[PDB]
This record gives sequence, C-alpha cells and structure tokens, in this order.
Amino acid sequence: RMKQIEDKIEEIESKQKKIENEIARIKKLLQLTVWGIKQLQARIL
Amino acid sequence: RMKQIEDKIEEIESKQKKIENEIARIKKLLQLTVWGIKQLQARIL
Amino acid sequence: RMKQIEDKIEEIESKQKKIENEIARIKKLLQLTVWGIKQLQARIL
Ligand SMILES: [Cl-]
Ligand SMILES: [Y+3]
Ligand SMILES: [Y+3]
Ligand SMILES: [Y+3]
Ligand SMILES: [Y+3]
Repeated sequence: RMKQIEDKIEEIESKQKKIENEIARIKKLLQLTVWGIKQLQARIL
Repeated sequence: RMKQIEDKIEEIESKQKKIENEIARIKKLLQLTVWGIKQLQARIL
Repeated sequence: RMKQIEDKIEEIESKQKKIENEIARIKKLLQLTVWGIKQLQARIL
C-alpha cells in the first residue's frame, strides 16, 4: 500500500508542476493584455 | 495511518480537479479578452 | 516511510494553497481587464 501511495504522490506532484507552468503562462499573457488596454486608453484619451 | 494518508490523497486530488477546472475557465475568458483588445485596436487604427 | 509520506503530503498541500492564492489574484485582475475593455468599447461606439 505504501508503495502505491508513493507512486500516487509522484503523480500528484507531476500534475502540480503542469499547473504551475500553466499559471506562469497565464500570468504573462494577462500582463500583456493589461499593457494593451493601457496603450489603447492612452490613445483614445 | 496509511488509511488517513489514503483519504488525504483523495482530498488533494479533489482539490487539484477543482483547480484544473478553474484554470480552464480562466483560459477561455483570457482568450476572449485578447480577441476583444484586437477588435478595439483594429477599429481605432 | 509513512512519515516521509506524511511530510511530503504537507508540502503538496502547502503548494496547493500557494496555487489557490495565485488563482484568486489572477481572477480579480482578469475581472478588472474585462471591465476595462467594456468602458473602452462603450466610449468608442
Ligand atoms: Cl485580460
Ligand atoms: Y516512484
Ligand atoms: Y477513500
Ligand atoms: Y508533519
Ligand atoms: Y495542486
């Protein structure tokens, strides 16, 4: 059982790294959109 | 103890699925905003 | 081994809370950008 628990923990950790990588990508795209809205607002005002 | 560990792992996995679902929703809304900034920019230029 | 598993689970849970906090922050900034695109569109139309 301890063994199956150990391999399950590795699969949860693997998934956590995939999630972390997805968040990093989202954060950068989100920062690009914030910059984009800023230039558009500055141009129309 | 192995038992409590097993039920704890299920709660961590449950939480991981909730996180995954939240990211999927964020990704789609983020893609809608990127499209939105694109139409606004195209219209003002 | 059960012991190392227990401390590993706590580290996975710690990481899950950091992820949850990051998502909450992303969600609020994403809602600010949606509001921003709305005001810009309303102004140019
Ligand atoms: Cl956005
Ligand atoms: Y292994
Ligand atoms: Y169970
Ligand atoms: Y402990
Ligand atoms: Y997680």
